[PDB]
Amino acid sequence: VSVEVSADGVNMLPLSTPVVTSGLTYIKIQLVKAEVASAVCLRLHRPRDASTLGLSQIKLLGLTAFGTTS
Amino acid sequence: QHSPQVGPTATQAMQEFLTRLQVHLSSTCPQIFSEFLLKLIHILSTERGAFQTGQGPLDAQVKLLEFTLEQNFEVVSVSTISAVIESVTFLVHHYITCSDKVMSRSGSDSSVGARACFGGLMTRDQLMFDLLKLVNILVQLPLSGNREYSARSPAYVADLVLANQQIMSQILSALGLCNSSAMAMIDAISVGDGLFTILTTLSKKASTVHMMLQPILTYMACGYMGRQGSLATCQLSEPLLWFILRVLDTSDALKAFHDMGGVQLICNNMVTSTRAIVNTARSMVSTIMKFLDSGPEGIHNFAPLGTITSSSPTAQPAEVLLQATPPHRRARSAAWSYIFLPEEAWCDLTIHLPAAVLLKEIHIQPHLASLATCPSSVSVEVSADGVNMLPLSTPVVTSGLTYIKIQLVKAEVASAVCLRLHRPRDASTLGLSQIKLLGLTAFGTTSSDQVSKTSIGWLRLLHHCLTHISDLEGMMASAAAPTANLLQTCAALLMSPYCGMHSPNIEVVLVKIGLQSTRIGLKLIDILLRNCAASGSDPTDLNSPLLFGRLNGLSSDSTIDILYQLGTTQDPGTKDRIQALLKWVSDSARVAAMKVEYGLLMPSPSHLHCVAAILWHSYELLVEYDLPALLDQELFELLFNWSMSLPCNMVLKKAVDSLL
Amino acid sequence: LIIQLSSVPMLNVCFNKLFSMLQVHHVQLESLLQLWLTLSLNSFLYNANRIPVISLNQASITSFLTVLAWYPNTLLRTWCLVLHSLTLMTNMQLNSTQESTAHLLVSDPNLIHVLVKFLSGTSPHGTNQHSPQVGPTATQAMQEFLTRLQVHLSSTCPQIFSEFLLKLIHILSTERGAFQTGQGPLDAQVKLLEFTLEQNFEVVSVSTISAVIESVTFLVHHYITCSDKVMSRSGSDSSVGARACFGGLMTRDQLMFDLLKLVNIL
Amino acid sequence: FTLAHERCISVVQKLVLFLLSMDFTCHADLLLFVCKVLARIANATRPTIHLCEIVNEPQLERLLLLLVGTDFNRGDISWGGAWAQYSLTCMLQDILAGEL
Repeated sequence: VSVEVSADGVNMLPLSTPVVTSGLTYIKIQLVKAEVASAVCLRLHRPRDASTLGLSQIKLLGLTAFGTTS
Repeated sequence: QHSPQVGPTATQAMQEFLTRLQVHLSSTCPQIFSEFLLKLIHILSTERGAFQTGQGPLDAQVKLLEFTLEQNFEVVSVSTISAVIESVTFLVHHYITCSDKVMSRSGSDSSVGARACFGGLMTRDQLMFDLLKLVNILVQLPLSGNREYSARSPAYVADLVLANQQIMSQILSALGLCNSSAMAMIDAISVGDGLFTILTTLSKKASTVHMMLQPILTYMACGYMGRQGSLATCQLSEPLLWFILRVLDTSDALKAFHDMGGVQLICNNMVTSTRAIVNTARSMVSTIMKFLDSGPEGIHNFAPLGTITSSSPTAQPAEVLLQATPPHRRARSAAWSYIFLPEEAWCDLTIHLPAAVLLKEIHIQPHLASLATCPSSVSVEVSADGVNMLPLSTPVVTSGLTYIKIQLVKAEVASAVCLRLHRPRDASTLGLSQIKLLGLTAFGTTSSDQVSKTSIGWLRLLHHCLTHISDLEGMMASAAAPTANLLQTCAALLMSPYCGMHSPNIEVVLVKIGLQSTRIGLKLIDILLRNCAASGSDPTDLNSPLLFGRLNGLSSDSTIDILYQLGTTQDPGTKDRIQALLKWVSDSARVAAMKVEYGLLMPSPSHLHCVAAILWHSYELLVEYDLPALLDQELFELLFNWSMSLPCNMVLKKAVDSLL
Repeated sequence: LIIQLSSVPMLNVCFNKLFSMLQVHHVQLESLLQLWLTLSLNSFLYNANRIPVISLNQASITSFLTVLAWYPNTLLRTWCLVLHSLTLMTNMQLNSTQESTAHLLVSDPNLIHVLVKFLSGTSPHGTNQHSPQVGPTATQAMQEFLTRLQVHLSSTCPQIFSEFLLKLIHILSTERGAFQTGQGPLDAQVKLLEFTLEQNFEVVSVSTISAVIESVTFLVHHYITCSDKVMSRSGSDSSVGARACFGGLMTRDQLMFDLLKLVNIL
Repeated sequence: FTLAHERCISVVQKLVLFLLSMDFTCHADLLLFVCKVLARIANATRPTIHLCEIVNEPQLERLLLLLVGTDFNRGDISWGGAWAQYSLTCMLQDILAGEL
């Protein structure tokens, strides 16, 4: 998986090198330095053996400037 | 854990940067950009570089080479080109030479290996193939007047490359290690194809046949890595032989090859190499072992006959993993399970076989119902005697694989196998379904390139030299006959199981050489009839040829054809040949009155019938010598006595009576 | 009732010739080592306490190390055979006042090159995928080799062995070394460091110590400074990060921690 | 069942001399049995035969070069195949073990 983050919403910059996620039952990427983001791009690589991708859910966690969410 | 790649965005950014640089510099001075790019490639590919150690992002490097392949090099220097060629040649030779003995890939993968040629009748090997394509483009550049810059009699960089001994030696050695399968039954996809294309271009731009021919002769004149000595001969393969045959396709090339003394070189090489090889085909012993009905893709599963065990005292018994019939694909429980302690990293399973087996493949099938329990990596160890176990290679990564298959490039004699399984990435239990070991046996019902393995390539080269162009043929014959033990070696190669070339070509070679003189004809008659062993061969030397191991006077259709060709060809010396044949017949008849040499003690009936046919068809035609004068009455008396003394109704009597 | 001689003298002569033929490429190293081991251990495992039946010369060992130093590429099986061969050669005697075989091996500059090549390089990198590790067997072989070396040199001159270990660590940890770029097998390196941690450094030099300290400090500072912005683990991993202290109220950071423990001892 | 030492030395010497003189006109399957018979005969005699009695110095060197030499073995290609290599190694090991 390769993760890219865009703050304005048009120009996206990769965050790091791809993360190896073979044989994992749950994928969780944490940022050491929280980043102001308005769009997120996920690039998924072809599986080693099969030829189809299957997914269940995606969650993005963060905080706001004001409001009930800190 | 991160991949050794960079992602689709950075690669495209780098490509855009290079494209902008090229576009801006094109109208002003593209030679500077080309020099910069070549220097970058040279630094990357040099010793202790990124390419040699496999360090950086592979996709970016492949994109760099792809971009480089469409550039223009019309003014670049000549030292840079030579340095790049040397570095790339050394790197590719190193890559081809040292490759792993273990191959493993997904079921989806279908790309052929590196050492496979003539397949058409991401990955690191693609990087090597692109580097060879770059070399092929570079080697065609015309040179300027002072031969210091590439130009915008036309010289070429190929002439500079041909004069470098190390480069040519490395290229030829690398090509000699490849192999082909389609050509066995008689454009570029792999790296061997790239080497073939480079050599073909070098031949096409040589500007003089001597320049191309000299490195080939130097390579054929030395052994392994340039070593000298007796019984040392150069490695030869199928694509290399194909290239050499393509080089000698013209009359001028063959004449120059003869002038340089290559025709003696190949004959000497054949004679020496036959001495240092044992035939690996089957013989009487295998047949007799088959007759005893038993003994100590065609491969068989030996796992069900072995015993499985583990070093963990608290492990579930695993004898079910050896069953031949696989479990159901939709089973809800794994056939075998293992629980890992928090401080444990590896588990081991050992399979013992009742007898030694030539192992080729290992199959492991995980529990498909839940792939989170697939082992993270596997390490394989093999023992031949059964106690000392030696690892085979580095562990193989097997995460997210539905089927594990390990193939050995070199089949190994094994009697015990150890499998070390690594802890899964996420789960904490191991689940397995089946294990299979595939191989072959020395004997029994389960016991089921030729140029590289035998000494037949030199014979094919000699046949090509003799029969390609009929005008020069006689010349070649005159250079081949004086070599020692050549006829004996050719005859020995004639009466063996098919090892890479058909009998008619060997017959043609033997007939063509045996007719260029008269002494050679008598020597060939003696070889075929009364003695076929080496000349001046004492077993006390350990280096002279020793062609034992074959009975004298064995008759086959090829031998009959050769004898008929020799007997009934109208030329000077035919009278001597007929004299020798009749002398052999007389000696065989005389030795029958024994109430010592083999062959004389057993005249083959078909040979006698061939002699009778020769006499009949020679008398029917007209000859320049007196045939009736040769047939004395004493021979008639001997033949009649031999026929009378022999029991009725057998083939020998019929042959003698046909002669009568 | 006749008297019959022994075959070991002529076997010794033949094997010395064979080892002398290596440099000019007349024999193959892997086959030679395998045959050597099989015939020598006929007195049935690779136990590190067995004296070889066949014995070699000083020149044979020198030629062996010289060939190993420049050898183009070695597979894992070749390295295992090499390590077992060296372990047996340590027990061998050069008598038939010379030094011991261990003393000859240690004071040779080529041993450093051989060990660095083993610990900083992988198998040939083809189109297949292999782990950057070496397995449980090669690591054990290397540990046994080092243990035999230490045991033989302890009573004579342990300072030479300690100097050898410190120089090897310094070369590994220097700029453009294996540790700096994370190249070789991690488990073998961790085993080497955890073996080094129990040594005695009584009479070693002082330039070697200073060089080792400088190299390790620079490497650890570089490692702490430049760390990735993205962190990702399995659901089972629980170890804390590098920049976390007072947690008390395999992995590369374990290699760094062991290097720091070495500096603390020094 | 007892084998006398004096009579078998000539047979073993001729067998090993036969081993050293095989070329392309001989086949490996015969070699696999020759090696086994030689080892069994050597171990059968009560004062078992030693390797120094069987071979000569150049003969022993050639025998070892058959297994490790680079003019007979070419990378992945062996002398007479893996079975021949295995048989030669087993024969040498059995003779040496018999002596000691």
